[PDB]
Amino acid sequence: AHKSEVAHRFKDLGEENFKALVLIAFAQYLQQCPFEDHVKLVNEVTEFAKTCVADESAENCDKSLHTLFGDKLCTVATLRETYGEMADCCAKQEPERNECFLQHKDDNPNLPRLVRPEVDVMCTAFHDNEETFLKKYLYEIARRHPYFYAPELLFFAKRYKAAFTECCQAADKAACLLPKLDELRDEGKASSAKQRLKCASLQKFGERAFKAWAVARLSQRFPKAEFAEVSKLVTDLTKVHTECCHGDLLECADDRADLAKYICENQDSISSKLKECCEKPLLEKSHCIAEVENDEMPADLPSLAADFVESKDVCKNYAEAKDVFLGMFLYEYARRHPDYSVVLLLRLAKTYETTLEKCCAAADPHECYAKVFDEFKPLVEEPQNLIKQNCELFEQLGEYKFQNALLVRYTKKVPQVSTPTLVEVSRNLGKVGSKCCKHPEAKRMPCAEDYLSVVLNQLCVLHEKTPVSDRVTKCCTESLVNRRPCFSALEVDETYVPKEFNAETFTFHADICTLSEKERQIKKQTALVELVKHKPKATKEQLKAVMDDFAAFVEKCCKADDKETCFAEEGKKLVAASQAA
Ligand SMILES: [Cl-]
Ligand SMILES: [Cl-]
Ligand SMILES: [Cl-]
Repeated sequence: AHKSEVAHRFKDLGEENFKALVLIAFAQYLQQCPFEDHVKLVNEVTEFAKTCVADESAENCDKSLHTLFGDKLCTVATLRETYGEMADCCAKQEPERNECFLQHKDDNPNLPRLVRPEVDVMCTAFHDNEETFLKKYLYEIARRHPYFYAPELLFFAKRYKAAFTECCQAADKAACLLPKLDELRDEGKASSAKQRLKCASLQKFGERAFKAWAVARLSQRFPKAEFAEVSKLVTDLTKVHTECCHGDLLECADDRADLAKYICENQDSISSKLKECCEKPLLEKSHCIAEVENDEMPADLPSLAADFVESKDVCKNYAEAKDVFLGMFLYEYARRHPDYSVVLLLRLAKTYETTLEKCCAAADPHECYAKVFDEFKPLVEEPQNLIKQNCELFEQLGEYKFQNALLVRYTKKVPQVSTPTLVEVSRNLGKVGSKCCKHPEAKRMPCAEDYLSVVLNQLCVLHEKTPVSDRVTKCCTESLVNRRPCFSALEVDETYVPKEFNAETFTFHADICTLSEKERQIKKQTALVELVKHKPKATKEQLKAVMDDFAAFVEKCCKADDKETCFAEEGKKLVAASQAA
């Protein structure tokens, strides 16, 4: 809060990140808008920002960033002919207009896959106009990921630039470049989903659900830190994410840079793992600190039982600083439990809270909450067995067939869900094994259950766009923290009237041969979903057999002289034969 907010953020961030961040904001709020229209909007805004830096009294410089940005966006968005319902946001004044633009962010926009050009062509284009090339990178990611954590997209952008800078001078450009880009492509996806969970927690469940999340995760990460210090960080981190999820991207990046700075100057009070992170340059520093490994737990920590169970002033302490007290409980339990998922720790906290709510009213409170910690046992236990058992299945199957097993499992749980959503969610669910099952049973739950949190939230938000399954709605609506157990407890749905057998749904074209491996698997996993919708009584054994028939038949037809008269003819052989069998 300054006399000219646009001047203050252009000074704090510098021209280059200001520019980049304004493009991301525009690309995120108006996803269907072409690249050159955005570029032009960003350049007017930038040229204007410059006049405020020079005279913060100049006309309009005291407007709010949403007033300035939203007006600029509306010069193109107000065209209902091409933007349809976005034009409604433009008929509104702030802060309603901002709210409208937030509501219209599209988790799955109707946007073509990226035909990646040739290495020499990308390299030439990078050398032709460096700035435009990198801007296009920012645009294509921001419009497809409208909740991508914006300061962190700057960090991706920097690594994307460095990949080209380095690899376009290699003797073997492709060998150098493609691995870097593939790696960037997949970390950006993981990052966006992870950020998507932060914005959903904030927007659907409120500042308090996010603060709980952050007290737990940060107490695990920095267990040496005092409660006042963890609270301080949680306050600052909640403001950063609130800003970013609210489209206040310049503020978010600016407050994030301050957080990193604060952390790096107070390592002594925070953690001993931070030394490397705190020597990195500005963008990398923040990324590094958000993923640093947990610190060692201080030695010889007393029991929680003394302060939270045995003490004869639990009700006193609870009934006087309710949220401070429970925040202390969760801090103390999370700092001692790096091996529990954040969601489990929050379920434990919630069970502790509701016991107090119940016992502090009771005749003898002290006697009523004496056993509260035993109530934690079955809650700890359910996520461990799940993880154990599904890892076994992963070790047995491999990533792809584990994706197939989860695909059948989730299709049977919630068969009304669109097929594209079921494939994308299940595939991602399968990636939990490769990510988490190589770890010892003690790093597995935080890794695996916190990842499932991220994937189920994707299903939640892709389904809320057009709801069709009451079970998904219920599990997504009922309580963030129990989301994973809720979906895991779904049995097969017996209301579900099987989908009528379709011909064209099970017929592969010849263009399928020229797709990537991943794209071709998706075609197969699409088909497996539609088979389960059509025959939901089919056995795990009957299904892993028609998957193999589709597999071998696509290989056969793709490796053939008449690829057209094969997929037509020797494909009909695959359909009515697996229809009967
Ligand atoms: Cl973060
Ligand atoms: Cl993927
Ligand atoms: Cl599950």
